Amino acid sequence: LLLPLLPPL
Amino acid sequence: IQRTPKIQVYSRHPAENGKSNFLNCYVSGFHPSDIEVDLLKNGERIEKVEHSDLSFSKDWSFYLLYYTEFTPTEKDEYACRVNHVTLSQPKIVKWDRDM
Amino acid sequence: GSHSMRYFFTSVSRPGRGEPRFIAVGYVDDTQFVRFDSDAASQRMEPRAPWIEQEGPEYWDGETRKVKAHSQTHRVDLGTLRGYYNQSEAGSHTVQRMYGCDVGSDWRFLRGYHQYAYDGKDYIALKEDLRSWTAADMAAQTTKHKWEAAHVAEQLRAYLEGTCVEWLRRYLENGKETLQRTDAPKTHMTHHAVSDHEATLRCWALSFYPAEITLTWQRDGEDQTQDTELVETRPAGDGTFQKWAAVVVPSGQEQRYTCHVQHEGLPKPLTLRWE
Repeated sequence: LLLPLLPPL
Repeated sequence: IQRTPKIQVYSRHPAENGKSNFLNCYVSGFHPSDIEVDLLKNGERIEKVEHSDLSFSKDWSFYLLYYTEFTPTEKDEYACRVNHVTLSQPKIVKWDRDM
Repeated sequence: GSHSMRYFFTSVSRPGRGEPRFIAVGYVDDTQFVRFDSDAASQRMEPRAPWIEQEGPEYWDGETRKVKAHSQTHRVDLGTLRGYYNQSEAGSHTVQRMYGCDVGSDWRFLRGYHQYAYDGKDYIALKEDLRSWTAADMAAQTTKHKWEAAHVAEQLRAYLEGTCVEWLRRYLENGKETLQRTDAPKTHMTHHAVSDHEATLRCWALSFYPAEITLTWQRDGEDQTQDTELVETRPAGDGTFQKWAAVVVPSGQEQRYTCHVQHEGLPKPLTLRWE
């Protein structure tokens, strides 16, 4: 199951 | 960063003439990911070749498996031809049944 | 034994036209179970193992949404990094990301990871404590200060120690019949007369799972590395792996040499000898 949020750099 | 691919050419199963098999070209250790890989039969490009989804190792270098079904014979010669920005000319690695 | 779940992400910019190529792969131990390729027609997260097809449409809809959101993050990161490194818009560049978790043989959390690279070099990575960041250069240091202020590590830690472990367990149960089976190496030795006075012994390990394996040569019961060759472990294409190790020996002395195979699927190491 993937991360729900992937914050940008 | 530029890393030249390692190449292994091999069958999925111990090769026997006249018995269907899979011809593999495993390319690894390379960077960047843009790469051209063809499987050859007696010097000609084999058309129905599939490959794995791009993935990479802990040092960030990429690896791909290219493969096609084939039936080895005594006379047919098989090889993998790889081109990559690190290569001045395409590298051709012949299939050796013992490797 | 122990187990892991890992996601790998690659995004390659395409300056001549269009958006970056994005490829995501998901892997339980050495088994790929999902993929997304921005060049593919589905535009969906796709199954790559039978046991993940037990998941219903809410799973595929949500993972598809999330992997597309991952791809957009990588797209804007490529733009951010281009500016951080004052690079031109004419060149192609690459971001790579891996994250996931390990659990022990008791399925308890062991270790979480989240690492990021730009053009094949470390950029930023979560430390083993899952609280601080390793920034390789001053560009990554700018990201580190931004992610510290926003407490990104706390969010990733909640996932790596929580969500990740729980779903790895669920996958291990749904795929028990393969994910929890070890395939011991099928071993044999071949003999090749190089010249009149030397022969090559090649010790083969075939059709094994998982990929981790150790092949060693001994001469008279002592480890030998001189005049040996070990190939990288390689995929068979059917989910198992292959490896071989070879040693060059004086012709007629083959019997002094033994090949030793260690693998999780073996109750004890195997020893092979040419007779």
